[PDB]
Amino acid sequence: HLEGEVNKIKSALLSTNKAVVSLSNGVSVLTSKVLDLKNYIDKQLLPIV
Amino acid sequence: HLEGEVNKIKSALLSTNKAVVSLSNGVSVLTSKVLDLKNYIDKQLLPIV
Amino acid sequence: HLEGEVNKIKSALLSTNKAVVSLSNGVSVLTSKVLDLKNYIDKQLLPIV
Amino acid sequence: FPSDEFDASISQVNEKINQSLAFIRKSDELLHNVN
Amino acid sequence: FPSDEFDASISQVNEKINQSLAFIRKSDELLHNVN
Amino acid sequence: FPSDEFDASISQVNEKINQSLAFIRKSDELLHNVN
Ligand SMILES: Cc1ccc(CCCO)c(NCc2ccc3nc(NCCCN4CCOCC4)n(Cc4nc(C)ccc4O)c3c2)c1
Ligand SMILES: Cc1ccc(CCCO)c(NCc2ccc3nc(NCCCN4CCOCC4)n(Cc4nc(C)ccc4O)c3c2)c1
Ligand SMILES: Cc1ccc(CCCO)c(NCc2ccc3nc(NCCCN4CCOCC4)n(Cc4nc(C)ccc4O)c3c2)c1
Repeated sequence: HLEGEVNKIKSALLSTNKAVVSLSNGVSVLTSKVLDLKNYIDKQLLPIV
Repeated sequence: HLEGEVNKIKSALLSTNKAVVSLSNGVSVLTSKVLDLKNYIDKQLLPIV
Repeated sequence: HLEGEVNKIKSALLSTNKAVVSLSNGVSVLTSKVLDLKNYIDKQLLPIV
Repeated sequence: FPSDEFDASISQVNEKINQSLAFIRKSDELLHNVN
Repeated sequence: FPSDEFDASISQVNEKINQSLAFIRKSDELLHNVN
Repeated sequence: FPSDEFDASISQVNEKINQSLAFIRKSDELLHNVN
């Protein structure tokens, strides 16, 4: 039975790891968009202001 | 003893999972605020500039 | 053998935990930069616009 | 929303957050089945 | 700070990051008790 | 890029994301060695 339990935990941690990858990918996209906003302000807004 | 150990690991992973939920919720709020900034620039700043 | 397996899982979860700390630190820096952008817009852009 | 590619990227971030939460749900469900 | 609801939301993000780190601390402490 | 300290901080976020992914890789590799 116990190896069954150990196996459930391995599977669970594999799923947790996929969660962290997914979140990391979302933060990477968000980071790109924050940099885009900063560049838009400096290179589109400020020159016409 | 070993089932005790297995149990500590289950508890640990449950705590790690709560960490990832908490961080995901923080990233969701941050994402909303980045979208708000973008809309403020386009709909408040640019029209008066 | 099985305690060996349990040990691999402990090590794996310790590594997953370091992943979540690293990502949390990146989100903290990003959050600071979003607040900086908001303050730049309100205190540098809007007063000259 | 979404009005443009910036908004579409924001939507993608939200989809990745939801994927994260889904994978945690699955992990939690596997653990609540452990004794 | 916080001067408004945008700043208050930023504070909330920081609180969620600190909650995350706290839950990792607890997980780490449980594991350093495993042999 | 990086043109200033704001861009350097953005680079730091990217380095922390890559560190996160690296630690997950290591965890995954340890688990694929479990039976
Ligand atoms: C010189 C330079 C440097 C950096 C950038 C940003 C990244 C590339 O777009 C640009 N973008 C030019 C550029 C030129 C025309 C653009 N048009 C859009 N979106 C369509 C219009 C959206 N509508 C929605 C309703 O309210 C008014 C605005 N964007 C998307 C957009 N993107 C950002 C980041 C902020 C605001 C924003 O509307 C543009 C970006 C230019
Ligand atoms: C048409 C349109 C579209 C989108 C938005 C943003 C989201 C809703 O607020 C708005 N906001 C109007 C709108 C109108 C008055 C506002 N007043 C505030 N904050 C109070 C003033 C803060 N002080 C702090 C000290 O330095 C000067 C600014 N905010 C909060 C705020 N929020 C953001 C996102 C950026 C900067 C900012 O000061 C406003 C937003 C309007
Ligand atoms: C009153 C007040 C309140 C808040 C801030 C933002 C945080 C502190 O810098 C400021 N910053 C003043 C301030 C004054 C001069 C600055 N010069 C820079 N960067 C160097 C120029 C970068 N180049 C790159 C190419 O395209 C044109 C812009 N930054 C970095 C920067 N930082 C941000 C956040 C947005 C855009 C931006 O270029 C400045 C910030 C001022």
